[PDB]
Amino acid sequence: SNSFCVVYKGSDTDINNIQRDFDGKGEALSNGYLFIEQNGHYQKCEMERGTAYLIGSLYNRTFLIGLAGVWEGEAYLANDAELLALLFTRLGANALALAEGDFCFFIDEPNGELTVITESRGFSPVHVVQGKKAWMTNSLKLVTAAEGEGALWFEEEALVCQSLMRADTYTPVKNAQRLKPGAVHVLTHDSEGYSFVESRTLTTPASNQLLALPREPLLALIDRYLNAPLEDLAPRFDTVGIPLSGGLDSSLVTALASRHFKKLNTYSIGTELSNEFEFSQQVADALGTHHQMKILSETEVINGIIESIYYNEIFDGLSAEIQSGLFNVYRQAQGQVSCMLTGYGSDLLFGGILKPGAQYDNPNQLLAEQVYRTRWTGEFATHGASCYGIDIRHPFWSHSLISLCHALHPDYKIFDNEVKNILREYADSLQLLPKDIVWRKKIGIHEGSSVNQAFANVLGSTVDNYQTKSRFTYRVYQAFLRGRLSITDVTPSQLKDLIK
Amino acid sequence: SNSFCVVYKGSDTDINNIQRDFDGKGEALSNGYLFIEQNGHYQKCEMERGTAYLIGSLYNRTFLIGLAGVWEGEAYLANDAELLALLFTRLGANALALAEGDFCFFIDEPNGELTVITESRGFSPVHVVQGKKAWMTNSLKLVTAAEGEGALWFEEEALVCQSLMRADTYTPVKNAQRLKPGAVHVLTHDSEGYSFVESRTLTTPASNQLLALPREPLLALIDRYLNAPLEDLAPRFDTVGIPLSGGLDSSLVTALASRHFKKLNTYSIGTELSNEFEFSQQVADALGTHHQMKILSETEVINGIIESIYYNEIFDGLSAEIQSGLFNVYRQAQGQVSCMLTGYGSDLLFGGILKPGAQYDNPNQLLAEQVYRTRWTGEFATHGASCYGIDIRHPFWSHSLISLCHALHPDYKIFDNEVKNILREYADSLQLLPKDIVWRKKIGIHEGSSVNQAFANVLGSTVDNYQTKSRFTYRVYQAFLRGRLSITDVTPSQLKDLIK
Amino acid sequence: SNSFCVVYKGSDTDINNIQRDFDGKGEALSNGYLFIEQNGHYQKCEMERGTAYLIGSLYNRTFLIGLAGVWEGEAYLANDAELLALLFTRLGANALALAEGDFCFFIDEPNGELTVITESRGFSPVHVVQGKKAWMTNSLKLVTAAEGEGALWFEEEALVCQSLMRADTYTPVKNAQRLKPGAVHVLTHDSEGYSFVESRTLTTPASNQLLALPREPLLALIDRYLNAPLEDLAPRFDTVGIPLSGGLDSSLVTALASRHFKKLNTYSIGTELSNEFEFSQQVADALGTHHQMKILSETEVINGIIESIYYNEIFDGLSAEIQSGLFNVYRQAQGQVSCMLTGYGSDLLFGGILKPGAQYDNPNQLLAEQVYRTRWTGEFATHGASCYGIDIRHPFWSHSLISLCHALHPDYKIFDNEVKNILREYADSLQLLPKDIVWRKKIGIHEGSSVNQAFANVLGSTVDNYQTKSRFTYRVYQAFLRGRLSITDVTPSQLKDLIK
Amino acid sequence: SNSFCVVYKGSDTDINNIQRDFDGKGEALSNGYLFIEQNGHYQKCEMERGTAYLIGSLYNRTFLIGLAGVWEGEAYLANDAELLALLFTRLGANALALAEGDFCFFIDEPNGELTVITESRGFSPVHVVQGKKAWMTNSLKLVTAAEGEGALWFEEEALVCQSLMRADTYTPVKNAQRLKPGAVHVLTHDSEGYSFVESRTLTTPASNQLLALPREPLLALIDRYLNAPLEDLAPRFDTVGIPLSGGLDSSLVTALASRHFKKLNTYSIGTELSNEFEFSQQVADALGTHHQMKILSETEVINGIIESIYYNEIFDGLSAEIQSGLFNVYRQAQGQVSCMLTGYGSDLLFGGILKPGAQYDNPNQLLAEQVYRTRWTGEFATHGASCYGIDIRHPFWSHSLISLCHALHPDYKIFDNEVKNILREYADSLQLLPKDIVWRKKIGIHEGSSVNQAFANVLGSTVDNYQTKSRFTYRVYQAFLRGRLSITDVTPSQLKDLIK
Ligand SMILES: Nc1ncnc2c1ncn2[C@@H]1O[C@H](COP(=O)(O)CP(=O)(O)OP(=O)(O)O)[C@@H](O)[C@H]1O
Ligand SMILES: O=C(O)C[C@@H]1CC[C@@H](C(=O)O)N1
Ligand SMILES: [Mg+2]
Ligand SMILES: [Mg+2]
Ligand SMILES: [Mg+2]
Ligand SMILES: [Mg+2]
Repeated sequence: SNSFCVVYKGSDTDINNIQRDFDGKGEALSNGYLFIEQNGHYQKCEMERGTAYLIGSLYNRTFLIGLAGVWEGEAYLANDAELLALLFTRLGANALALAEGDFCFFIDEPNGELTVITESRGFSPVHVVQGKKAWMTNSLKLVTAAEGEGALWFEEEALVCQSLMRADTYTPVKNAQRLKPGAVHVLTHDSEGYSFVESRTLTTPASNQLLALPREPLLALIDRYLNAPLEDLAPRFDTVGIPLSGGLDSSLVTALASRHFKKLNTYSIGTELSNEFEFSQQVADALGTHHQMKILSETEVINGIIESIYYNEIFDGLSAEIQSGLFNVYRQAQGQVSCMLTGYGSDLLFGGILKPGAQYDNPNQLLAEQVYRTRWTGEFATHGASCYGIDIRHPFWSHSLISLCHALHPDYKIFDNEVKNILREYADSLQLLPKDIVWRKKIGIHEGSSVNQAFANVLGSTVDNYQTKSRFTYRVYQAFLRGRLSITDVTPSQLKDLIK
Repeated sequence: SNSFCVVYKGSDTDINNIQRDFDGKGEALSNGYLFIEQNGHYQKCEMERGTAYLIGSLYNRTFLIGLAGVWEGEAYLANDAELLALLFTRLGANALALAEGDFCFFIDEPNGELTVITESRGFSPVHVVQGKKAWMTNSLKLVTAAEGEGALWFEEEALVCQSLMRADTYTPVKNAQRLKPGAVHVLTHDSEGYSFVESRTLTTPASNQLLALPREPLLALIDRYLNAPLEDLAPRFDTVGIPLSGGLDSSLVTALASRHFKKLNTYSIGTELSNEFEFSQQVADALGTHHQMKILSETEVINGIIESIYYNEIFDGLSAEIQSGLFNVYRQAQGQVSCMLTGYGSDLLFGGILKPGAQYDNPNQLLAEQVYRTRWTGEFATHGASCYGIDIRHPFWSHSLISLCHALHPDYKIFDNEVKNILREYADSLQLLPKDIVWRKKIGIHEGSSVNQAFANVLGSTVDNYQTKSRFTYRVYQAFLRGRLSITDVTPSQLKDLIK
Repeated sequence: SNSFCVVYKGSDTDINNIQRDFDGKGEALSNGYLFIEQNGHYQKCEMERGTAYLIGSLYNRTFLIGLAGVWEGEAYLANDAELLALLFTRLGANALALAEGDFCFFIDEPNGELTVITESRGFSPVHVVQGKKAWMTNSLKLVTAAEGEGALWFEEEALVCQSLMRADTYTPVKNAQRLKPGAVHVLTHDSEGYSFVESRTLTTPASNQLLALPREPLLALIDRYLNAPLEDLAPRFDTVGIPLSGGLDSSLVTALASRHFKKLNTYSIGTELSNEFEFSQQVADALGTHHQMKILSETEVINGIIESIYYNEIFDGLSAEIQSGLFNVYRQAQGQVSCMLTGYGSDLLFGGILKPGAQYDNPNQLLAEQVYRTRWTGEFATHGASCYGIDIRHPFWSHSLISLCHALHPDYKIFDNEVKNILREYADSLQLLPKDIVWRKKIGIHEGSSVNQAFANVLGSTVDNYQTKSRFTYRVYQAFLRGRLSITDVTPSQLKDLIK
Repeated sequence: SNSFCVVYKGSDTDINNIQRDFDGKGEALSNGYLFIEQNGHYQKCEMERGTAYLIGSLYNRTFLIGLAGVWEGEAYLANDAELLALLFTRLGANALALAEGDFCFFIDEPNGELTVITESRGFSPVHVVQGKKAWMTNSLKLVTAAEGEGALWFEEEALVCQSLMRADTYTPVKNAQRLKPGAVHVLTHDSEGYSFVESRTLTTPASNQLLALPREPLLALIDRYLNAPLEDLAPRFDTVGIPLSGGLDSSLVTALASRHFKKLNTYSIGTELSNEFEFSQQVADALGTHHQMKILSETEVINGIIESIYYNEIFDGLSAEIQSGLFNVYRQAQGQVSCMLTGYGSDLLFGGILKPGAQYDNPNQLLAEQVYRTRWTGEFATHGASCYGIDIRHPFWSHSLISLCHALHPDYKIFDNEVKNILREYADSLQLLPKDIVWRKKIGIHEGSSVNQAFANVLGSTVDNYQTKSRFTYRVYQAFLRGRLSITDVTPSQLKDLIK
């Protein structure tokens, strides 16, 4: 309940099929139809070139408004679509890469042509699928629901789940195309009516020359970009949820959140094999939040994996494994909060994944690759949290912080047998978090809870083997997208066949 | 002996593998290498944006020169690349769609990214293959020769040999994309080095509203556009070859050729099952040409098929079958001529594939689909003829004629129990061809020679079943491209395994 | 009698005021009015971005249709406006610089903001005047007729008649702007309603490197480009008028015209003792044409000068002097022919204005300089010949011929004690003109009839002083544009009052 | 800040002639020279298309850096040139309209073509003069100092000292064009070397619909934007000078300035007739600033007028008269402060120029026209204060604040019996100024000090006839621009010697 899709030359027919298995509302376009799920947000506005549609949400309206406001006072009362329409017409499509959010902006032009701009981080992945008709969706399952069990053609698993590094346009669906995040696309049709996408990147590669930014300004920038999101979310939502791990990043977000929201709800998960409760409880107490822990069973851990696969359409094993915890937290917080903040991604920007004390020829490059990889996995899809009535946000994943850190001088990421140095300095400068927390060694979600082990135990493979895990995930991935498995009646106990 | 390829960030190494199975030379680019087959033509030009390359040949230089000459005198002595560069900078990339020929234009810029423009008819089909490295080639086999037998991933034949109509960007190779003919493509790379193709069509769909062009002006245009091709080649050749069938179109081309060249070599093929030799001899006598006839055995018919597959990289059954006769003609003319003209495609423009006296709701739409289908088959590829030292030209296939005929009022294509009415009237005003030829009912190459029946006999199927024929063609296609079969040691007798 | 003007937010009074002195009609536009004289031509076309207007005529429709025909069959029946719209939407504004004619193309966008494109040779000069309201016209007299005598401000004759070489955007009207020929202009208004012309040139300076184009190809191009303008005129007009001087160029046009038209009416003029009749008659008989010479009187010579100034809005001394002869020829045939051809401008392309035997370091530069001068003078305006029911045409002044000669090798224009060497070899090969004509040394219109002497006499100056003669021409130019004088009522009184 | 100029194909003579009257340096360019005064500021950056130059100063670097930082971390250390280059190549030329300052950005293309972008407020006016050579400067007196007294051709005082409504591109100099502020200008040269300015506005008119922005949001916006300019000057400049009149605005600034800087030096002026020292003093106490009043004699006042005309090249009577007070304040602060803040322009944004209690059909339209009027006057010129070693700043004149007030709902600018209502309400909340001050009343510079009276007394005319006052200003203006008068050598006789 959050996704959308559009079909060219489509009618109510093709939509009714979708609506059968998914609830949402249809809407006609000049030459097609637009389907948007129940909990889906959207806005529209008239432009000289046609009607503009903005599907999804914006995370930095404040910044965008401030920008448009330089030349148009009507920027302060503009709805999302009108806001982006102002930037589009004044600064060209490239300006839309400045926007953050799980959005998709497109213009329904009279000539039947669709001009679409995809968000640039992976919050709202969009595919153009060639079925009986051409479909553009941010949820591949919608297409199957409309044209049938065979609509989607999947690639061989031997080819799919083997490598770990892919382009941000990679997709295992042969009869489909993954639109590049942060680019402009025009959906045209040639003389014989065949679909042809014309895409253009909205952002060129940033320099890789070390950024020797002085200490004081750096700290000011970090404080500013981490609080910017929270200040945006401050107005609405009096209460905010936070998956607490007691880790540095998740804890730092809670600290900052304490100064922006009235009430805070912290959640923790772990298995019978291990948990981080001791550290999270320490932060919850220090901040006096409505804390509550939970020890997930094996069945729960697996259910979390397959839920992220279904909802965020993840086919990568590591990603699905990492999401499991988060998905159980959403389930634990359902009905308690409507907004959640995380510390997800910080380790990829400040050097958390680097081994303390180890030597690295080019640590920044190592990190950049990971930042990039999150573009196609589905880790950042928001559909999952949405179906639990949650608007999941990741404060660290902002354009400004990512760009700042992209080539930030390594000495701030790894120095003196430490990691995330500058982030630690900033964290305790807040005088809100306990020293053991601020200086805790990094420990991942799937690691600290031993979810990686629980998963390996059910697949009967070594915790290290992520290719065997991907085989499984890709396997259920196709099963869910082919409609051969309904999220409603599915249990890990009935997936033994997909194991061997 | 005419194809080419480019590899992003490739050394002489990646080329050595190719120059091992094929002949040609490799030149280095800013961030890559360019391989050009032994008998392949190409020119270079220095632009401000970088070094421009023109690989292949131009068919309408005279027209392009006359255009560029409107504002720049140097157009009269510009090489092929410099000529297109003038159009490029003066009228934009769209101006290159005005060019005809088996060419590929591209600019190598310092930034590393190349801007390429593909010819717009299918004379030089270009693919972008994602192997160990990104490859752009107008010959897929070259990539196999470069990285191995597993470089190209082929789709399931059940999915490929089904539908008859395909988009002009269709390709059975999963890890490759067929570049749209008549479009501009910029080959860029993102922050992580991954390849991304930004395409934009150079031409939009023409109008489908009936073109009620008065009789006389129409006849003048037909006289003009059919001769222009011959007036371009006249100064470059004294002798010309012509696959003659005694049909209306190839005979009309011969009549014209006799007025532009010194000697004419007409060739005719057939099987022991049937032939059109009778009609062919009439035209040869009337125009007094150096005529030659040849009966083909089943082995030669099949050999002509698998050759068109290998050289023009054709996987379609009907196309491979049709090319058989032509490929046998090339062998017969080898060493006798260096250029050939045909009447190929005329039936797709003037109503020839229409049934005399039959009623049609939308004849032009029917013809248009056929015209379009030629874009992806490889039937217009030139490599085959080229390897036989022949520059193959199809006079009817010019931009002006195709566009003129696109929506030409149907009463000129089918009327009074006749077809190709306007064309027959035109060929008549020439007073050079016998009436029985000018008004002969149309009969295809694969039909009049019963090649269709012979092909059916070996596959043990029915003449009409081009689905089974495609299975065979796609089958050898895959074998040839994977390098599993060699054109030097392949005979129809050793391919019985692909039939079962 | 074929001019037009456009006024932004004009009222019906503006139009009525104009109609008080000039017959015609006003057509309301989006946010203003468009006026066109009784005998002015104009076509319209509906575009996506608004209504396209094409006022004037096109001289090379055949060539333009051939260009558009490459992709749109409807190009064969498109009106001038539709034809230019096809080129505009397909190849950009730059494509419109490829058309020849005394035209003006503009698009009326609902927002009141029109986009205008001017022809690229000066055949139809266009100004943007800032009176009470903003005007756009190809006739300055219209603004006066509409807003009054004090509408146009003129610069001191001390600054106007001084320098001889000016930019093609030069205008002696301080409150007007001469739109650069061959450029796209966007007429906009800022937030406070002030006019702002955003212009952009559609051409780039051509190369000045010597063109070593061989003799055969060169003669073939001369034949093509010289005969092409006659081919486009053969259809209509059975009888054409030709001002014949007996000069090489005018005679070459008569010979060539004799093989394209049915009836040729040649007209020659001369003053007292100074005439070229002997040579004109030779050609008239050598080609058997309807010839008729007429001796001009003192008053008639001077009147031709004031008429060229009134109609063509010429303020340049030499220009008016030269135009004097042609204006007498138009009157000589004000009802016998509807179309005239001339050899005007030929000397600026082939070196006629060069001194035989003389040595030049850069003759082409000297010539190109003169070619450029004709852009602002008003020599190529069609108004005058129009008001006489004649369609004035100059075969030599085609984009192709001009561009060819631009840097053509000097040995073809001046060599071995001769000039226009290649042009003469061409005429000679026609075996249609007497030797004494093919090699007759260049003699200008104003020189051969001593008009340059007659004009000087009435002013009491020297034949060489054009700075003084320009002061006179500038005097009447101002007078006429202020309506203070009438082309029909030019009494001797006011004449002398203009001498000084 | 300090004047500069560029001369196409300039010679060393030109430069040395300039250094003869004005001290500075000249750096060679691709095809010309670039001069800059001793106190002139400029930075360069190597671009792909050429070398970029940023002459002047940026006032909103932090904001521009916050924009570029979204995609390029290198923006945090880029110089002014590099920073604009970052925005230019990523968001196009339109992006440079988002920057505020007395700057001029231009790119020296290797071919000689110069791409120039002008600031969008009139802070640094730029002209393109056509004298012996072609020039581009922000000081008309530089071209004279290099060409001679006859460089600049001025228009008759009849069409200058009259009209009150001028376009932002208006200039009294006939042979000089005023480059529209907020636009990109490309200085081309056609095939014959003649100059041609191809301009294009970088902004579009903002909507004129009433802005119904609620109270609280509006107040925050006023606060943020009024303080933003001060946060940019906080780091440097420990001390700041503020011309305090005692009015609502200047006082409010002094108030907000006290919460940012360390030491505030307030200055006030007036005449024998009267002054605002009373109110001015109250503010000096409430804030405890370093306030010194100074009465101006008959001279000094008339001197501040001729000073503004020389340095700011102001020719508008009213404009000069207003700047008269500011200049006298600079001299009173020279050596003591390096930066000054003013409440200048506030009345044009919040309605302070409107008559309290009066009814207006469209009060924002009147205000907008005034705002616009300041674009061609020279009021915001910084050259004047610069020479006094002072960086003059006007906090109210920001793109955001201006854009906000443009259509702000009138009830905020004039309700019941008040004006600047919302501004007054804002100042009140600050709790730093006395009631009688916060709710004072509109009182101009030339008014509060009877400066308009003194100026008038020297001309004999009344204090309302600004046509005679402009008559005087326009005369000295021309005198100075010809060097016929010196800034220092201003004989009290030469005043009258002006036929005045
Ligand atoms: N046990 C747990 N309870 C609640 N949320 C958890 C969790 N383990 C992981 N998460 C969620 O997943 C995200 C993942 O984080 P990690 O990369 O391990 C981050 P961490 O919390 O930042 O600590 P670290 O950097 O010290 O390892 C966190 O920001 C957190 O919101
Ligand atoms: O019209 C003008 O010249 C400007 C007005 C006069 C007062 C001045 C100000 O708002 O500080 N602007
Ligand atoms: Mg952790
Ligand atoms: Mg046939
Ligand atoms: Mg002559
Ligand atoms: Mg005041």
